[PDB]
Amino acid sequence: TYQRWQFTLPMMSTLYRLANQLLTDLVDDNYFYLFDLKAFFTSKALNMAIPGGPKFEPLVRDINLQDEDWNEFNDINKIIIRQPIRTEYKIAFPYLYNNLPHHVHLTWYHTPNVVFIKTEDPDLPAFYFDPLINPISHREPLPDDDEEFELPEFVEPFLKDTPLYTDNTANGIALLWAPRPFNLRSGRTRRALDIPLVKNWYREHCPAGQPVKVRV
Amino acid sequence: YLTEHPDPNNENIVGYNNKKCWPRDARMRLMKHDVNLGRAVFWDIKNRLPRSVTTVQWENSFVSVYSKDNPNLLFNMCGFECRILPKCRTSYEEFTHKDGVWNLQNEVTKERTAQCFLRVDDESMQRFHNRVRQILMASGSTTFTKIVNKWNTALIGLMTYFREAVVNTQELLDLLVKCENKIQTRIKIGLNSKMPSRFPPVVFYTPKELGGLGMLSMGHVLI
Amino acid sequence: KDKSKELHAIKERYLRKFVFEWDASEDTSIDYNPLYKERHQVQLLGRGFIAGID
Amino acid sequence: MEQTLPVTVYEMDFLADLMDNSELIRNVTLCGHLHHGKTCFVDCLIEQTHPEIRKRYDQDLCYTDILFTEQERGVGIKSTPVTVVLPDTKGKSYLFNIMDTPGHVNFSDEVTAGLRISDGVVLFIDAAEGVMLNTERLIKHAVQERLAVTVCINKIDRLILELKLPPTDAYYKLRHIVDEVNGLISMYSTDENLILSPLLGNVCFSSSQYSICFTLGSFAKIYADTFGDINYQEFAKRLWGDIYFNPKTRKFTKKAPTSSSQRSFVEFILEPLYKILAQVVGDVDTSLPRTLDELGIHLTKEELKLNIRPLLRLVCKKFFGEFTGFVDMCVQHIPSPKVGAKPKIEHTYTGGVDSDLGEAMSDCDPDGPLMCHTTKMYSTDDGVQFHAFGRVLSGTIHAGQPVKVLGENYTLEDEEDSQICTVGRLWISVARYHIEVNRVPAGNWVLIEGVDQPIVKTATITEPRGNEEAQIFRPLKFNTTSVIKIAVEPVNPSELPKMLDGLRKVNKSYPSLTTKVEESGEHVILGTGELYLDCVMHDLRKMYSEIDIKVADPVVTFCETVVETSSLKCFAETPNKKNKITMIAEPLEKGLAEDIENEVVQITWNRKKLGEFFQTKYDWDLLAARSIWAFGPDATGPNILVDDTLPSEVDKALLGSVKDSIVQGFQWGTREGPLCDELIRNVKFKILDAVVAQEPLHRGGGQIIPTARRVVYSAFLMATPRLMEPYYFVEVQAPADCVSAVYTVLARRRGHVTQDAPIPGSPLYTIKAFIPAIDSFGFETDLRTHTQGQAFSLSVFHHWQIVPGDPLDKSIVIRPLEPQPAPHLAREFMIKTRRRKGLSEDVSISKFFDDP
Amino acid sequence: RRSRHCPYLDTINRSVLDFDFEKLCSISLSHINAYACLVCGKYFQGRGLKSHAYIHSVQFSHHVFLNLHTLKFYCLPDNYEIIDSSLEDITYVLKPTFTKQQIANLDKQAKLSRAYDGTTYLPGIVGLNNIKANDYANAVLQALSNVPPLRNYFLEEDNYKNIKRPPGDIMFLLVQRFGELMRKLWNPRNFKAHVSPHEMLQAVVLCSKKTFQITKQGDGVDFLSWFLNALHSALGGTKKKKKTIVTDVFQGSMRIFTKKLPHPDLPAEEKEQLLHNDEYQETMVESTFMYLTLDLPTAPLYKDEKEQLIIPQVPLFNILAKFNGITEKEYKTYKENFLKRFQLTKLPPYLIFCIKRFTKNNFFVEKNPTIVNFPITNVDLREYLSEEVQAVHKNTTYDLIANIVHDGKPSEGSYRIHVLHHGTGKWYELQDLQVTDILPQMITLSEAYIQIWKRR
Ligand SMILES: Nc1nc2c(ncn2[C@@H]2O[C@H](COP(=O)(O)OP(=O)(O)OP(=O)(O)O)[C@@H](O)[C@H]2O)c(=O)[nH]1
Ligand SMILES: [Mg+2]
Ligand SMILES: [Zn+2]
Repeated sequence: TYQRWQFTLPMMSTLYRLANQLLTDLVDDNYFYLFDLKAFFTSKALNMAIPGGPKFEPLVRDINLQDEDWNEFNDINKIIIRQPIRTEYKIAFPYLYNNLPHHVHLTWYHTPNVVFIKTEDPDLPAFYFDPLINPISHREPLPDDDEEFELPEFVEPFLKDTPLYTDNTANGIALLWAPRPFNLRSGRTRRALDIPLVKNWYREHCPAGQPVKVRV
Repeated sequence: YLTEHPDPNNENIVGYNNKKCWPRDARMRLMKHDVNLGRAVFWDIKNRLPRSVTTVQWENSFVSVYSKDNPNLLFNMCGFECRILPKCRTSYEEFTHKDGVWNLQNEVTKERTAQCFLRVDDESMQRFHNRVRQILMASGSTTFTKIVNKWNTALIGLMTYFREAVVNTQELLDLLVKCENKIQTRIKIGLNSKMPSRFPPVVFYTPKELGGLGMLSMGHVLI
Repeated sequence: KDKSKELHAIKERYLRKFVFEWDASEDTSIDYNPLYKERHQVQLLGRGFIAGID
Repeated sequence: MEQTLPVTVYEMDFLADLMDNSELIRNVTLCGHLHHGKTCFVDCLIEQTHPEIRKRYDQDLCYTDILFTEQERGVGIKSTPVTVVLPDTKGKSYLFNIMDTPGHVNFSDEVTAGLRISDGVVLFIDAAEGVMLNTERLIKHAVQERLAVTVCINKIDRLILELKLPPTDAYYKLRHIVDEVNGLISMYSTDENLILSPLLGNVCFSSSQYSICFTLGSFAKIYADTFGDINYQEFAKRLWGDIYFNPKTRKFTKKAPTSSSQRSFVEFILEPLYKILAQVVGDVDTSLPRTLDELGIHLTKEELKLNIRPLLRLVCKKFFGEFTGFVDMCVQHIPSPKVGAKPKIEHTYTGGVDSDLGEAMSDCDPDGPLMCHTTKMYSTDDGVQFHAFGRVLSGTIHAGQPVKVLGENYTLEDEEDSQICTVGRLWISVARYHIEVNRVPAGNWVLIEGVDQPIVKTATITEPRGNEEAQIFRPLKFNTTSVIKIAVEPVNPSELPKMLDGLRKVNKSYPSLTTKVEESGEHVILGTGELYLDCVMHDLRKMYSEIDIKVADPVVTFCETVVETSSLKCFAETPNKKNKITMIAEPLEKGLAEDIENEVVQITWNRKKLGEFFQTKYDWDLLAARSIWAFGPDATGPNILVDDTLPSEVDKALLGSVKDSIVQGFQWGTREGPLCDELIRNVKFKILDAVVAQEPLHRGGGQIIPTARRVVYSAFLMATPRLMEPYYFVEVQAPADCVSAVYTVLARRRGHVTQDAPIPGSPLYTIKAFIPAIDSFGFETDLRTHTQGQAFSLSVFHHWQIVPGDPLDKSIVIRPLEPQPAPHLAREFMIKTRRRKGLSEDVSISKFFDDP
Repeated sequence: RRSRHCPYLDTINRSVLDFDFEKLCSISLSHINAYACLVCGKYFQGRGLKSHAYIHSVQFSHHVFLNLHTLKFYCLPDNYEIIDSSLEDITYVLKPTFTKQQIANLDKQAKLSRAYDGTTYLPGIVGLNNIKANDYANAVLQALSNVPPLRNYFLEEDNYKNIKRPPGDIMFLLVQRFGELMRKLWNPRNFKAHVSPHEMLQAVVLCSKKTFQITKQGDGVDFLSWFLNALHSALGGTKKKKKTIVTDVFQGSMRIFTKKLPHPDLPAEEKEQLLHNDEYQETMVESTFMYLTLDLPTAPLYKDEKEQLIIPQVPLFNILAKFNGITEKEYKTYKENFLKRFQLTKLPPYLIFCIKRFTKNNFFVEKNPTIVNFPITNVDLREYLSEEVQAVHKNTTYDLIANIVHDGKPSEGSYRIHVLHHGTGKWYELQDLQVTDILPQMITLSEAYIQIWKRR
């Protein structure tokens, strides 16, 4: 029936390497700040366009700012202007910068930066102080040596014999952060139609210095 | 007024009529004191006349306040829309000669003290547009000369009544050109069922006694 | 021109044919802030690369 | 009780039994930086004690962050209490009242509210990021609030699966984090008895996501369980800290044999952990069965079929078991609180420990007067009625028992800020469900229904017909100052009452929120920052008041100061034309305002010590040093009031008679201020002369107070006035590359970068800078969107600074909608805030003078 | 000790004091310790150093405040109670109280009262302010006033103060604010001849959940029914206490005889056979009604010679012919038709007729302009009862005491109310803030919409 599968980690690593040319090598969703479905929903609801985002017809009949009739509240003579309130500020904080935010979605806040040191040389030890890491600039109730505490003979570290790392340790650690479906080791079978190859490509920020037609 | 009609929610601003034709900074600005004063004055006036003999209704009235907050005094009279702005207050600027502005100057010392800006009431605009619509609809099986005579009469009436206000009003000029183009299109449709291109203006604008329709123009037609 | 455009933005905020090509007039991302014009493309520690590009 | 509850390993009957014995309780507050694992740690504890509840594989359950806004945003917004019965490594059971606090620097009011009723602090530190802004501030706050602090180094798996540092370097990183914490504690606390080190038991190591938690003691216990002939206590005493193991003699030494042996910690704790994680995530199909056979872990085929992350969680859970190290730490290094009651009463209670009630409460016995203290107010889902969450410091709360609720303004003389209420029901609040009870003894946290009406922020509950000499607990002292300010209005004025009700409810909910109505009928709200205000508006618009609200653009609150003594000595006379006063104003010395604000001085001090301090430190002559009268708007304000009037010219007895009136006028004037009606900061007001009328009905009351305020205003105006701005302290955490981008963004907004350093052992950098609060708006989103999300920043109020311009200048011309250049920012701000408040267009230095 | 000798006591001006609204501090919005400044009539938080009241006193020189919850006066900044008996008027206007003798003699009062300003009036006949759209609610509230039993019950706060209510009950705001409004209306020593229903209407909108707003007028009959049911349920304390004041005063009982017509489009044989089925036979579903819903015959569609006025008319007894055992109303639900007979069984002391004036036709709503011809001072309902109950019922003559009338189009509707003032016998016509005297013989000449009749 070709319904479900369960691969091995070397297989997954080889397949990931082969598919490399179709994947953006992103480890976090911080890239998509104010560029995710929730931000787009909020922009559509508020009838505004993120610089690189889509643009729809007004969801609700837009309020004309030339209709309001200079109350005490909207008296322009009390405002203090330092920086223009761009659309991004309102999209980020919908309830503080907008009047009548309806059907507006709250956008996920920061997610802690993932600091994963991709390995470029496969000959190095799995656990290695890569030059990218900032150095640790070196510089206590200890009992005396003359003390008599003595461990029994049988006792020793739990896995002394087991090697610290093997030839497929860095590969597994990389697979931990590979994008879906390359972070799995089992699953179901999809349809060739149901697999889109460039959705991640057009969900990203457009590369700089592109023509207007491709931007649109 | 507030003792008679207490207002805890500051709701006296919800239904206030304002002259939407002017820009925001030219309209009346709704301050608490000014809004309350206008409502109080209207209430005091409406108290005098009994309900039986006749009634004064707020929805169809308009009360405008000039004070330390509002520098413009607005009103509508005889189909005009006049706005008076003092020279001392919120002018701070030199003035050239615009067509729709009257230079109200003190009569004893002969000093420019205020300026009155004029416009044509939106009601008058709508009445003229409906007059043109009636001319077109009732045109039916009538004659080109009669259509042009109706247009000339309407335009002369409007232009001789609202002399400077028409120039001051930027919407009435567009309305005039639209109606004139509609009339010309009616004549052309009567001439033939297929729209031409670059139709000559001589037929329309030539005097009647010389064989033309003697049409009166109010736009910028380039021969 | 940038300062005038910023002031314009502030003032504006406060006060049949079968076409297969989208018009350039539909384009967004035409900003005046340099921080949004040049946006410091991500360097993935110099070891990650964008998909597709050579 | 008898209500329905989820299945638990322990039993509610045993929990009720435990609450009576106040020796097996522990009031703990989980605090730390943003996104450092506190909520997931608490959830794993809940999972341990409640087998039915579980955290999803792909998604992480919280069991805090219950709110809809919390769930959507991903950031904790409100502190959450939990009550669990956790077992100790020895097998004994204790009761833990754990208040999990939010991390964002904007919600520190929640942390302060938790600390007020907590007795111990557990500080969560990420293993990769290390010490951060909020951790520093929280260490300061805890050591100042006099709590016992312990540390949990969380996310230790980032050193293995993300940085993949070698074991020795991971050990060095952990040691460095411990050193930073110890340095901060020593800085902020004079006493040196409080030293943090895993050898003592003050530090635990946790990876909450993969359910790992251990102390040297617990890991030595695992070793002893495997081989039963070792004292895990001695083993743990020897593991950490430069102790090299020697296997030929089977002994531990401070001297390294072979010059290559790893420390005992790296050998025994860290290295096998590296091995387990690497085997699970790299060789799940080749050698993991053998490794599990060695460890003794046996798991089903369906279990080992899982993906790598759930499989890691499962294997680590099977290997380690329960979070016994956390319980060991808390039990060993936190008061009882029978032991910890005495410092609590000493610091919080306003009546003093020496008081008879002070002793009766320090005893902390269930049989005694009722002295409950409520600091939190939690709203029901329907948003109609609030329940008061607090602690019981004496006696026993009973359901249906009438009580006397005292608010903050209550004093033993003005006994009108109290009210008699009737408590409806009691709850022992587990995070997501409340176990209803019928009584609660001293030394426990309690939810109370029916006492919400007469209290706004904080209150104390006692019993009527007893405790006549009862005084309130001190109101919360907050870690920051709420500065950002917004104005609010309903869209349809016919719905104003709904908006007012919502304003009252949000004022109750948010501890440090300040709602007020200005002279011009403008409803203003003060908040800490952008996210704080956004959450407040969301709650006000959706939860409490179901109407639509217009919000003005954010603005800040300024202060008023002087930069040089008054040009001339000014005076005023009472309407009676007697009782003349004459004052001068000048600026204080550097740092004196900071001392007053931070309580280095106390007007309550005996005049001897007060004069001694003022003479010795700030070079003040003793004559003036013993002439202090008041300390600004509050008892601790940044302005001082002295009197230089020599006794030869005036009668000291008469001046003492009118002292109270003059001081009240001075405090009111300082609170309001002449320039824009805002606080006056860093000013010294010296009474140079005073001619007082003889008769009490000629002086006092409505005669002196307005005159005193007018004289204060005149002196301030005569002295060269200036405005003072608030300045936020920003701390960005950006990659090593985006530092230049951060520099650009900050430079665009009058920012100033104090420093930029790397994070040792991590590939990231921290950039510390200062930014004007008014310009700070949108700064974080600007930075994130320009950097593509790789740069993140948190900002907190730091200090006040003088605005560049000169406020009282009428030459300047301000356009309505243009960003003014620097030199007249002061004038712009002054005039526009005057318009906002609704005062006159401007102020003349002779406005309050009597001559004109 | 300085009390009784306050030098500032003259500065008070009763002309500004307006105690008709919410009692919250004007600067903090808190309800706790609220003091009204008697010089300018603004609320502040109360007393003590540094409080808003104290600061306002020293700032403005307004040296006299009243504690809104304890009804005690105080002079500020130097705090001390003020004990003077000439101030009792302010306290009484702030919180009226009626003793048993006063309630008993309330009706037999023929002498006008005089407000603080030179405005004469009578208790109960007092205008109700009209915020944007209130006429219907004002009419219903005015009609519910002038009902001795309900009014006599709601004038005494202790009657309903101690009845239990659940924790989150927001329906008791209705009862307590209704009591407040009734006391304010029947206050005989007011400062103005009119009162503001703002608080009661705010509570009404809050409880009705934005139905019956104050910026849009609804149906008077719908509001009346909902309000009566709401009061009944609220007074029902933690249960449906079968007998509340509302049920005692207004609720009556009728016996409803439903006879399901066999079918319209059936043959005669089947139709008469279906009679034996007993599904189409008379039943008895005796139930209770708060108000009878009389129904008008449709307009004649053509004018006639007699009564030359185009305006049609009907006799009240012709309308009341329904609810006798003889007449049959023709109910028509989808797919089925009922011949419904009715038979009154218990007549309430205060009987409410609601004439179904408005009716929705195929394209819009229409207001049937028929005028019912009824007498005022006598109508004998004895004949509309069963002889089984005529013996039980001794008094059955009814007199009209209140009549709510709707004028204008279904869109631009307006409400007025003719009320009989007991003590005297005069009929007063009240619109929102206008009180006039109307001749008894002119009442029947209007389009009656709601009537309240008294059994005597
Ligand atoms: N790698 C790793 N990530 C973790 C660990 N524990 C928590 N996290 C992640 O850290 C983020 C913060 O989660 P929480 O613990 O719920 O946040 P918090 O501690 O309540 O902090 P606040 O949001 O300020 O309340 C989540 O995205 C978790 O997935 C851990 O042990 N290891
Ligand atoms: Mg949390
Ligand atoms: Zn006052």
